[PDB]
Amino acid sequence: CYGVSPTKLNDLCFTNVYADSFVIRGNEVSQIAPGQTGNIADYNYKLP
Amino acid sequence: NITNLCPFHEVFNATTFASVYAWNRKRISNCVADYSVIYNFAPFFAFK
Amino acid sequence: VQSGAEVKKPGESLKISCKGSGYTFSYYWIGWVRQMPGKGLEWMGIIYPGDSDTRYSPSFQGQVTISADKSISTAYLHWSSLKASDTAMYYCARQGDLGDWILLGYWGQGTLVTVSSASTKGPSVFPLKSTAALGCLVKDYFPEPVTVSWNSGALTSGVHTFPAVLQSSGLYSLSSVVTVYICNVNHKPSNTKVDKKV
Amino acid sequence: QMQLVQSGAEVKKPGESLKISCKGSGYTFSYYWIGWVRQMPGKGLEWMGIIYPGDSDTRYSPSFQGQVTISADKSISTAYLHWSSLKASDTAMYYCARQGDLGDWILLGYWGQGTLVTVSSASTKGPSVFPLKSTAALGCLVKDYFPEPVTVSWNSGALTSGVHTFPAVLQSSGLYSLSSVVTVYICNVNHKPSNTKVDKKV
Amino acid sequence: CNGVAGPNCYSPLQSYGFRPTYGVGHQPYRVVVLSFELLHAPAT
Amino acid sequence: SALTQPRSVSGSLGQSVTISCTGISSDVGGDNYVSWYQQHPGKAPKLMIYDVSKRPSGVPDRFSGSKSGNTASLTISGLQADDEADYYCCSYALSRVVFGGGTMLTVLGQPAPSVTLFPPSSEELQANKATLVCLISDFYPGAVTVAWKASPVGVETTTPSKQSNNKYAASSYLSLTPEQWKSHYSCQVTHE
Repeated sequence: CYGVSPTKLNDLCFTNVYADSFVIRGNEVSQIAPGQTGNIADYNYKLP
Repeated sequence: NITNLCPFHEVFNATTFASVYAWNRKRISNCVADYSVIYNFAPFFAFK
Repeated sequence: VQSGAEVKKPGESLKISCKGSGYTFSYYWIGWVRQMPGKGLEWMGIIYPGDSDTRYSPSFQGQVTISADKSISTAYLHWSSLKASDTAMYYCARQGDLGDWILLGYWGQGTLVTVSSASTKGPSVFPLKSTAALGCLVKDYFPEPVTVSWNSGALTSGVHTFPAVLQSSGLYSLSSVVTVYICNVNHKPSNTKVDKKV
Repeated sequence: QMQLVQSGAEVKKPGESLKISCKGSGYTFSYYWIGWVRQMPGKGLEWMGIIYPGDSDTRYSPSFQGQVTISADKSISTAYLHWSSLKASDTAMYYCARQGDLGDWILLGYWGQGTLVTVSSASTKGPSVFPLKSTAALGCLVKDYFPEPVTVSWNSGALTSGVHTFPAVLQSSGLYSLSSVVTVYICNVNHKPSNTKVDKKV
Repeated sequence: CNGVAGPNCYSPLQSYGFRPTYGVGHQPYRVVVLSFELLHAPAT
Repeated sequence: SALTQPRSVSGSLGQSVTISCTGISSDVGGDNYVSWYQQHPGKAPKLMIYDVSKRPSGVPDRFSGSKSGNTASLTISGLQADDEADYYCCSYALSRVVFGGGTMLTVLGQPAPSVTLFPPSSEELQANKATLVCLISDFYPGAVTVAWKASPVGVETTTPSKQSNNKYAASSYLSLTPEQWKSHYSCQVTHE
């Protein structure tokens, strides 16, 4: 959890929460993260 | 201007590796280090 | 003991099997190695009894898949859209405690799959001064694996079977001798048995 | 080709907790899902749950959280169900289903042959057989039997052509009755769930 | 090259090889990205 | 890389034979990834020589191997009649199984072929056929010639036989019409 704590989460508010959903390969879990590079992080889905 | 591929398909797909007290290293030079061919082989428990 | 090889056409998805014994099918690698007539062995791939971390040969990545059965410790292979050059003697091999994981410690029996499209023409038997020996002749048959016996196998000593000779018309012909009598000929691809007496 | 078969139909009393299983073969029964469905015929069908024989993974329907559990054996490739405190509302048909290579993991690919289970406290009353211008055809009558599944055969199954079996008729007193005729002879009736075999000749 | 994948111009869509035989690393992984925006905006 | 093996060798009873094996690769972890397999003609292969630095179980001590650079050799002593089989060297250094080009072990030793003639049967004559079969067997050398006399005479023949009695056998099937057969034959066999 970037910027937020996993446990201290039920005591906060949000403007609009969007729950994305996509299935990637097992070795591609290290690429879905801010600042990361690769094929997925550059062609399919990138985080700011 | 080196264009010969690197012999990366010689250490990761080895049948039997060396012992602990007799660890062997391979000199690698004069090649193009393409680390993208390592992720498709198998994941690793430690990638520090 | 392995299952027989039935004459199939390219594109029918045939299946071969092999039975092994003397080990536990828990953590020992096992695979299949074929051998085409006139060449050496060709390793295709192996399979693990647990997580099937199958590693196929670069020349067999999308040509053959392993479908071995674990509950009965009997190996099986699956094919799809076969070709005419797929006729080979498939040998089942296992890891074994002799060498490493890739080393083959033991081997199976081997079955030569036959692929043809000659409609499986039925065979024919014809009889033949030494008396002292007798014999029978088998002609007009396209399939090669044809066996000839004497009195349903009652006589074993002094019995010899010569290899078949390829005819110009594509058929074959086999000759047999026996030391001296009914000669029995069995045709596996056509399931036809013809008896003849000299 | 892949094959699938369930267990035979049985009739148990409330509290026996039968163990109807399912036998699978012809493929690797570890990577394909398997489940069961049961519901009163007047209410349609209802999904119970599925289990993945490859590893520890079980999912049950909210209507079957604690009413029934599903288990499987990856070694012999045979599933095993288990009930607890069977009641009168459990007299339903049990059909099995598998994942199959046609759809997704939840999609039901194939089906079994069925397994009829009926809840009753009639102590499994044994059936009775009674025989019957035309001569030509013959027939026999089976009466005084509470369970519905009853098999009728002629000469232990030696006669198949011209043999017909009519559905059972439920009397007002609470007993069924069916008629079996043969085109022309011993009519053999063997109740498999109760192992009761009665022979009769016309 | 417009609609021919034969020559060097290849199709940009490739399919996965998700199979239970392949161990970890090639197995499918469901990813849920809970995008959170905590700021001075009115919270709903 | 492909392993290179001699197609056929010529040994002798009581002598030794060395089967070559080149093209063996190596990876990080060792260079002794050399194994030999013994496959009898028409039978099941059996592991004979693996890890030449050691000795397999059940294999006789008259089998051994050696390593010299990228070229290996299989030293076999005490050649017998039952030792006639196919041998293949294997290399599995890069987790890939490769085999050689095939080796046929033949032995020499002390060796009169059996010449028999059989006339066609009545069932063949009734079908307007006349097949003259001349059977040849019980000959150790691989030299044989089949011919008939009519003036010299479709006809097919097979020189090699199957490994069943450790002896070679050849046969030819001369197919002629019965009208030309009754109008006249003898089998001519040439052997060392």
